Amino acid sequence: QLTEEQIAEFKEAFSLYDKDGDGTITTKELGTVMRSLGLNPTEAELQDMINEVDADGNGTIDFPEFLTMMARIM
Ligand SMILES: [Ca+2]
Ligand SMILES: [Ca+2]
Repeated sequence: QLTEEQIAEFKEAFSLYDKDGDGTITTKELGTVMRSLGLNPTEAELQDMINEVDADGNGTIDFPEFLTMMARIM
């Protein structure tokens, strides 16, 4: 049962990571969110996190890939 409200909240969450609005999440953008949680990862640690959900091999996180991260934390 997929609603427009569901889609809107997912969009809101993606947008919190994708600050510059170009549709992909970079290590810089991931780092800003993790440091706000209280963590302090290195650049390489941030790339190992992307590598985990990077289903198309392009090095950064896109919308469907972000959706699988959300599915795992729920
Ligand atoms: Ca971006
Ligand atoms: Ca990707």
